Amino acid sequence: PPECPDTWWLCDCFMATCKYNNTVEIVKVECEPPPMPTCSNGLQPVRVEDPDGCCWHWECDCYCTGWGDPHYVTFDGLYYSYQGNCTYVLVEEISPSVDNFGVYIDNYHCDPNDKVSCPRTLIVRHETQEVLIKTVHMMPMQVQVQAVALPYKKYGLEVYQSGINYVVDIPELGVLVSYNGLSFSVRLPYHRFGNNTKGQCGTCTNTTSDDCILPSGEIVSNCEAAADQWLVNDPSKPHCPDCTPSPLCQLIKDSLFAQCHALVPPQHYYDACVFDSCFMPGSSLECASLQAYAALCAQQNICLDWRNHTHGACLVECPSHREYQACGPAEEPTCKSSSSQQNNTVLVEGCFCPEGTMNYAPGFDVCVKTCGCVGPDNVPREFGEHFEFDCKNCVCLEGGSGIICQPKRCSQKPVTHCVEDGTYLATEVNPADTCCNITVCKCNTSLCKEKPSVCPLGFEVKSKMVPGRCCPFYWCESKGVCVHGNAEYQPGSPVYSSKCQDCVCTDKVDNNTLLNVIACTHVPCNTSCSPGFELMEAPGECCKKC
Amino acid sequence: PPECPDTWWLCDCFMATCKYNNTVEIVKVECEPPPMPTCSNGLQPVRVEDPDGCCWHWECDCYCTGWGDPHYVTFDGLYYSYQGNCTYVLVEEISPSVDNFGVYIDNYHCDPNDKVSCPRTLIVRHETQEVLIKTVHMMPMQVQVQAVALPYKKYGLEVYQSGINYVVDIPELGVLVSYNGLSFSVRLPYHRFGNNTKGQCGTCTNTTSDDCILPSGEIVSNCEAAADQWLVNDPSKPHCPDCTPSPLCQLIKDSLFAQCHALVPPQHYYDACVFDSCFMPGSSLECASLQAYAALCAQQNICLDWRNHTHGACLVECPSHREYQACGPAEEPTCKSSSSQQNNTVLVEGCFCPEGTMNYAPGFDVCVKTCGCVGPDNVPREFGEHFEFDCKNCVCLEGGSGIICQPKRCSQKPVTHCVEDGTYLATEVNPADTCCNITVCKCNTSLCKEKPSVCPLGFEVKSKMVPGRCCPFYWCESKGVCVHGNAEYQPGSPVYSSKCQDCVCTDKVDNNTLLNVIACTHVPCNTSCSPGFELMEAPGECCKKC
Ligand SMILES: *[C@@H]1O[C@H](CO[C@@H]2O[C@@H](C)[C@@H](O)[C@@H](O)[C@@H]2O)[C@@H](O[C@@H]2O[C@H](CO)[C@@H](O[C@@H]3O[C@H](CO[C@H]4O[C@H](CO)[C@@H](O)[C@H](O)[C@@H]4O[C@@H]4O[C@H](CO)[C@@H](O[C@@H]5O[C@H](CO)[C@H](O)[C@H](O)[C@H]5O)[C@H](O)[C@H]4NC(C)=O)[C@@H](O)[C@H](O[C@H]4O[C@H](CO)[C@@H](O)[C@H](O)[C@@H]4O[C@@H]4O[C@H](CO)[C@@H](O[C@@H]5O[C@H](CO)[C@H](O)[C@H](O)[C@H]5O)[C@H](O)[C@H]4NC(C)=O)[C@@H]3O)[C@H](O)[C@H]2NC(C)=O)[C@H](O)[C@H]1NC(C)=O
Ligand SMILES: *[C@@H]1O[C@H](CO[C@@H]2O[C@@H](C)[C@@H](O)[C@@H](O)[C@@H]2O)[C@@H](O[C@@H]2O[C@H](CO)[C@@H](O[C@@H]3O[C@H](CO[C@H]4O[C@H](CO)[C@@H](O)[C@H](O)[C@@H]4O[C@@H]4O[C@H](CO)[C@@H](O[C@@H]5O[C@H](CO)[C@H](O)[C@H](O)[C@H]5O)[C@H](O)[C@H]4NC(C)=O)[C@@H](O)[C@H](O[C@H]4O[C@H](CO)[C@@H](O)[C@H](O)[C@@H]4O[C@@H]4O[C@H](CO)[C@@H](O[C@@H]5O[C@H](CO)[C@H](O)[C@H](O)[C@H]5O)[C@H](O)[C@H]4NC(C)=O)[C@@H]3O)[C@H](O)[C@H]2NC(C)=O)[C@H](O)[C@H]1NC(C)=O
Ligand SMILES: *[C@@H]1O[C@H](CO[C@@H]2O[C@@H](C)[C@@H](O)[C@@H](O)[C@@H]2O)[C@@H](O[C@@H]2O[C@H](CO)[C@@H](O[C@@H]3O[C@H](CO[C@H]4O[C@H](CO)[C@@H](O)[C@H](O)[C@@H]4O[C@@H]4O[C@H](CO)[C@@H](O[C@@H]5O[C@H](CO)[C@H](O)[C@H](O)[C@H]5O)[C@H](O)[C@H]4NC(C)=O)[C@@H](O)[C@H](O[C@H]4O[C@H](CO)[C@@H](O)[C@H](O)[C@@H]4O[C@@H]4O[C@H](CO)[C@@H](O[C@@H]5O[C@H](CO)[C@H](O)[C@H](O)[C@H]5O)[C@H](O)[C@H]4NC(C)=O)[C@@H]3O)[C@H](O)[C@H]2NC(C)=O)[C@H](O)[C@H]1NC(C)=O
Ligand SMILES: *[C@@H]1O[C@H](CO)[C@@H](O[C@@H]2O[C@H](CO)[C@@H](O[C@@H]3O[C@H](CO[C@H]4O[C@H](CO)[C@@H](O)[C@H](O)[C@@H]4O[C@@H]4O[C@H](CO)[C@@H](O[C@@H]5O[C@H](CO)[C@H](O)[C@H](O)[C@H]5O)[C@H](O)[C@H]4NC(C)=O)[C@@H](O)[C@H](O[C@H]4O[C@H](CO)[C@@H](O)[C@H](O)[C@@H]4O[C@@H]4O[C@H](CO)[C@@H](O[C@@H]5O[C@H](CO)[C@H](O)[C@H](O)[C@H]5O)[C@H](O)[C@H]4NC(C)=O)[C@@H]3O)[C@H](O)[C@H]2NC(C)=O)[C@H](O)[C@H]1NC(C)=O
Ligand SMILES: *[C@@H]1O[C@H](CO[C@@H]2O[C@@H](C)[C@@H](O)[C@@H](O)[C@@H]2O)[C@@H](O[C@@H]2O[C@H](CO)[C@@H](O[C@@H]3O[C@H](CO)[C@@H](O)[C@H](O)[C@@H]3O)[C@H](O)[C@H]2NC(C)=O)[C@H](O)[C@H]1NC(C)=O
Ligand SMILES: *[C@@H]1O[C@H](CO[C@@H]2O[C@@H](C)[C@@H](O)[C@@H](O)[C@@H]2O)[C@@H](O[C@@H]2O[C@H](CO)[C@@H](O[C@@H]3O[C@H](CO)[C@@H](O)[C@H](O)[C@@H]3O)[C@H](O)[C@H]2NC(C)=O)[C@H](O)[C@H]1NC(C)=O
Ligand SMILES: *[C@@H]1O[C@H](CO)[C@@H](O)[C@H](O)[C@H]1NC(C)=O
Ligand SMILES: *[C@@H]1O[C@H](CO)[C@@H](O)[C@H](O)[C@H]1NC(C)=O
Ligand SMILES: [Ca+2]
Ligand SMILES: [Ca+2]
Repeated sequence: PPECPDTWWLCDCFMATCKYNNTVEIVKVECEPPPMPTCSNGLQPVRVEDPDGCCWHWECDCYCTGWGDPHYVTFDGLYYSYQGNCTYVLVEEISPSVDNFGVYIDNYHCDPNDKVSCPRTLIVRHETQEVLIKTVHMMPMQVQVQAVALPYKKYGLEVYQSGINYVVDIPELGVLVSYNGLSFSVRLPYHRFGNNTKGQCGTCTNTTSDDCILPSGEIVSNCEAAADQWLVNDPSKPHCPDCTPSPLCQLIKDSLFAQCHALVPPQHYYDACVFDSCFMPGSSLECASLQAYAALCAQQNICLDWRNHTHGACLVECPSHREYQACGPAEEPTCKSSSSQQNNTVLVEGCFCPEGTMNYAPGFDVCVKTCGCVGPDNVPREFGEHFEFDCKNCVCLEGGSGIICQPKRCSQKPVTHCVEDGTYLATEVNPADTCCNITVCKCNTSLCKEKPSVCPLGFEVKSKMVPGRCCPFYWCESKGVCVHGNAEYQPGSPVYSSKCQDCVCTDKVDNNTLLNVIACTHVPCNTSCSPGFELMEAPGECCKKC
Repeated sequence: PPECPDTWWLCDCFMATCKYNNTVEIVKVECEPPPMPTCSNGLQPVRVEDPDGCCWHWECDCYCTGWGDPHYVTFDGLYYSYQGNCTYVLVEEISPSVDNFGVYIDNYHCDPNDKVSCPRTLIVRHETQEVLIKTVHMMPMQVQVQAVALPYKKYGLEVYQSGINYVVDIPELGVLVSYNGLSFSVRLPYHRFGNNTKGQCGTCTNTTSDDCILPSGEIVSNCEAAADQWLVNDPSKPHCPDCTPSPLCQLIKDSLFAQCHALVPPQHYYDACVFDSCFMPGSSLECASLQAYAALCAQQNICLDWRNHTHGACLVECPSHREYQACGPAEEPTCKSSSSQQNNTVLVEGCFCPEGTMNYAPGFDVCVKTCGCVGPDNVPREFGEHFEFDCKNCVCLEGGSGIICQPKRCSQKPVTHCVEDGTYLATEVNPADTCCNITVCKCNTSLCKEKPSVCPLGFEVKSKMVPGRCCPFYWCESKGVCVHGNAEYQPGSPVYSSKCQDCVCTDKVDNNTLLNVIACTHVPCNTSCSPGFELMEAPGECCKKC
């Protein structure tokens, strides 16, 4: 046919006006618009491709930032300071395109006035799920509808970490939210969200004039007052109502940030630093705006180290196994699956594993040189290594599931007999293996079956005492004295057996004699008298010289 | 330009002729060849697209199968039976396109005849890696260069399970190797491997005639004789040199397999079944060909349940928490990675978790209903559940890394020994606590001065003895039979304090006679002696009868 049998945008923008099916006037279409001048934000615009492959126009992203306690900068580079306590809406939608979508910021319900214990909580609602990021004295935690871990992904919503920031993103909508504990940033694409947002972050129109509107939809010159009207009522608390310039603030104007003076306007941050320093001196509150300026510069592909120059008073506090770096990868290379990924170009600050080692896997913190397995207890393991974890036999081997554990089945030789009286069979904690639980011939002294063996007065000590046996043996109660003197043999027993017996054995010490000194010196001898005749051996006679 | 400003193949499978730059002579080309009637395999050819998107030809995949001990069928539907005991090569490349690519079957080296646990062993060598798949009585094991786990993936080589088969594949080349313990299968694409393969599986030439070739490279008629010369050399074992047709084989021609009689040639398997039955009756060796026939039918998207009609003698044996299904998904759904639907749409046989439950994750075996966490000890866990795994406080919460564990931080008995002499601090692990040695007082009888109170006499027992303290309390060695007596108050000491006395001591107790049984008896008296008298009670005058 003279007109083409679809005269068409046939391919690769090869457009056409067909004279006939065979002979047509084909056309080719291409173009290139110059880089847009600016976006009332100083940030360089990006390239957005047409639906048609023919061309790409320049459009710049929507960026809202909030730092310090009161400091806000909207999507179009308008800056203002607002103070409040009740939770406030950050960004919402004018015409609902996504169900229950919104970003909110509770600034003081957690900590009113001074936010020293907890500065803010960030609420992100997307359809079914809501995420509340809150901070405490040492490290923030997040609650999803219940607490969760950091590397979270569910229903197109992802939460993770990057440098010193907690990032909540929706890839389908391209929404990025970064929380720091001292500031927050919201990043939105232009085409998806163009002139359809409202809240304290203003309207992403590329115009600074319409950057604040009331919920009704009016325009007010006093942009600070419009922020106070963006209050979200909730069940709890329904009764919502001379300066010497510190040199630190001078760091913005120094030559260190001279590279940042291009591609990023420094007027707002310097004024915020000066105001914070004059609010009260010597509180280390003026090195919070510097962090935001450095973060924005890094986002602008300009990485700088500045904290060195701050003479301390605010640094990073992360554990020993990590070292602080001003320029580092946004996504650290975990050993588990670094694989291949688009290396982005913006190096962010933070603290990472040392140069020699590297992180193990997402959700872990142990840095290792050559990674094998990591169990629930953070201890590095090598491939083909045998270690008794818990009460089991476990092995780290290459493949899936890592650790493989099997039961212990420890056994001991069962002995029931207990020979000594003290020995009594008792199963008890196996000392070597708390799990083996081996039984043992326990020892009770009370169960001593044999009894003390009484001995004669003569013996001294059975020596059985403290034998060290399960049953304590007993020493002999008797002792060495001339016991076997006479009759019932005891220590003196010098009964007068002789007609003139002396034998006064007084336990006189002698070999065997001590035990038995028969010191008998009878004197049965008879001595004459002047008239007592026949006195030789007469009854009861003793020597008598008379 | 009148000459086309590159008359050329226009993009999008179009073409052009050019006598004008815009007014050109446009063309477009395409086709639909009839499906190749057959491919000498009985298998339907697959659609292979050209480089450019213009046309799709019908080339049939290369499939090599071998079941039982001696049976083999080449890539082109040629069948032969070969018996051998040393390792043989299945497929290798005539022109080396991939470094160190090969498949080897080790037959009989591990089990010579009457396989005790390993019928054979597969060796798949690809570049730097080699994989050895071996079997034992109940589960196969794989060694990768040392042992590895089941879900293995490294350097473009992947090893996993599917139904009852172990699958080794290289996604870059499309090579598939399936092992079962009773058979094996090799699947190769045509374009990558055409007229470049050699070995026992033959030439994937699409002609049965050229399938068998000597290692030198000749053509011979008998495939079996050539197969014997495909032997590879290793340091190990370097010295390599009445039939009643059972109804089980008759199941092949039954109406159950009627769908398989088309689209799949059933002659070879039936002949193999008959020959195996004739080899020895009643040994359950004739239900291995049925398995391969059913597997090939299932590969053709035709699932059949047949083991129910075998009247036993060969079924599956997998643990109780899994039930056998003749038609199920090749890749079972696991909660960790539900991701997208499995469009495999071929229902391989095997055994899976029951319909109520679902498998937890790859590399795991526990079937669960609502998945939470699974630690090294295979126990299901719920979200927000607190347990005492190892000696730690651990929690299962949804997110990254699953289980979060922290130290027990066990408290201790604050005691200083104890005041009992003998006590020494033990700081021991109270059975009530676990992993918690706490200070405890350890009375030591060896470490006591029990101050034995030496009693002079008559004290039958001090009675300190054993009262419940570890100190060895003291009994008193003394006893009172004759505490009194001139002889140092010795017991049984009857001596005349006065020569005229008896003081009889029988050592008796009585009432205080235990202290003084001797008491005394007065012998003295004087009576009438010779006239003239004057005896005057002559001193020493004890009772006389003068
Ligand atoms: C950081 O920080 C720091 C501090 O400061 C602070 O901060 C800042 C930021 C600001 O703010 C301020 O203001 C504050 O205060 C700073 O500092 C600086 O540094 C630098 C560097 O370093 C320097 O310069 C240099 O240095 C060197 C050494 O270093 C050292 O020292 C220093 C001082 O001086 C310091 O600072 C540092 O830190 C260091 O320290 C050290 O450390 C070590 C360790 O590591 C140690 O060691 C130790 O000890 C012992 C000994 O050694 C043992 O044995 C061992 O070893 C260990 O243990 C040491 O001791 C320490 N030291 C000290 C003293 O401290 C030096 O040496 C030099 O000297 C030089 O000069 C001369 C003349 O010319 C010559 O003769 C010589 O030879 C030399 O040379 C040189 O070299 C160097 C090095 O390289 C250089 O430096 C550098 O370089 C580079 C290259 O590339 C670049 O250029 C840069 O820029 C630079 O700087 C130089 O330059 C050269 N020179 C020539 C021309 O030659 C010197 O001294 C400075 O001085 C400083 N200052 C201060 C103030 O201090 C920083 O800067 C920061 N950073 C950042 C990042 O920012
Ligand atoms: C040997 O070894 C051992 C150790 O070892 C262990 O154990 C064993 C069994 C096994 O198991 C193994 O294995 C292991 O390892 C030992 O044990 C120990 O001991 C200790 C010492 O002894 C103790 O502590 C303490 O003790 C005391 C005494 O003792 C006793 O007991 C025990 C237990 O507990 C035993 O064991 C022993 O043997 C003894 O026994 C007894 O004894 C008693 C005394 O003699 C007797 O009694 C008698 O009789 C009658 C009654 O019956 C009468 O009446 C009187 O009483 C007496 O005469 C008994 O009979 C027996 N039994 C048997 C069975 O034998 C104790 O006493 C103590 O306790 C107490 O105190 C406390 C304080 O605090 C309290 O609380 C409590 O309650 C009590 O009190 C009273 O007491 C009494 C007496 O005893 C009673 O009665 C009786 O008891 C018994 C016990 O057994 C039984 O029950 C009977 O039935 C009943 O009747 C009451 O009841 C009570 N109550 C009240 C009223 O209060 C403490 O106990 C420990 O404990 C132990 N442990 C164990 C576990 O056992 C052993 O000893 C050895 N042995 C030998 C011989 O050596
Ligand atoms: C209580 O307390 C007590 C005290 O008290 C006392 O005593 C008593 C009995 C009573 O009498 C009371 O009265 C008095 O007071 C105590 O005990 C003690 O202990 C301590 C500690 O242990 C000791 O120390 C030691 O020493 C030594 C010397 O000496 C010794 O020896 C001798 C002979 O020679 C003898 O005689 C003595 O006795 C002694 O012995 C001893 O003993 C103990 C007790 O028993 C013992 O302990 C214990 O034991 C048990 C059983 O029974 C078990 O065995 C346990 O385990 C243990 O612990 C000891 O052992 C023993 N020893 C001996 C020798 O015998 C020295 O020598 C020593 O040193 C050593 O040892 C140590 C540990 O112990 C160590 O550490 C060191 O190093 C050393 O080493 C040694 O070396 C030696 C030489 O060579 C040896 O020997 C020999 O060896 C061989 C091989 O080579 C073989 O075995 C043979 O058999 C052997 O003999 C050894 O063995 C080694 N050892 C080791 C392990 O190493 C120490 O220093 C003391 O002495 C004691 N004392 C007594 C007398 O006894 C307790 O203990 C307490 N507790 C409770 C019971 O409660
Ligand atoms: C792998 O193994 C498979 C199983 O063996 C095999 O599948 C089929 O195998 C059959 C048996 O081998 C095979 O049958 C053919 O038989 C021919 C001899 O008899 C035929 O020719 C005489 C006249 O010479 C004729 O009287 C008689 O009736 C037969 O007619 C033939 O019928 C064929 C089947 O319909 C037909 O092939 C079909 O062509 C279709 C075209 O749209 C379509 O592609 C179908 O898919 C295809 O099957 C064939 O064209 C026709 N011939 C004529 C002239 O009537 C053999 O000659 C023939 O071998 C040739 O074909 C196979 C592929 O089929 C080639 O591999 C092989 O190299 C031969 O190449 C052929 O060469 C002849 C001579 O030059 C060509 O004849 C010309 O045809 C022109 C029109 O197309 C024109 O008339 C010219 O004047 C003729 O000279 C012929 O076209 C060439 N074919 C091709 C495609 O190369 C074959 O053995 C059957 O064809 C096989 N079908 C397929 C594709 O599966 C499979 O082929 C094997 N594959 C490979 C890679 O080897
Ligand atoms: C990203 O991609 C690579 C670097 O790889 C990146 O960082 C790794 C640590 C991993 O995280 C990766 O997942 C991640 O993508 C770089 O692109 C270019 O790579 C080649 C090496 O393949 C560099 O060498 C160049 O090319 C050849 C050598 O292959 C030679 O001509 C020269 O050696 C030449 O230098 C190349 O330099 C590098 N690109 C640059 C900087 O020119 C790069 O870091 C980055 N590229 C992107 C994202 O475009
Ligand atoms: C034997 O002794 C017991 C007391 O127990 C003993 O006391 C010393 C002799 C010790 O050396 C040990 O041998 C032993 O511990 C007498 O039992 C009782 O004694 C008391 C005190 O004398 C009597 O009380 C008296 O009773 C009299 C009247 O009988 C009164 O006149 C006194 O004023 C006083 O109340 C008590 O009655 C008595 N009871 C008994 C059991 O008789 C025991 O009498 C005595 N027997 C002998 C052999 O004399
Ligand atoms: C294509 O165009 C030529 C020139 O007009 C004409 O002669 C021919 O018939 C056309 N063919 C078709 C299919 O329109
Ligand atoms: C170029 O295109 C025009 C319009 O179709 C045609 O008239 C002319 O002949 C073409 N050839 C030349 C001169 O490039
Ligand atoms: Ca605006
Ligand atoms: Ca062939």
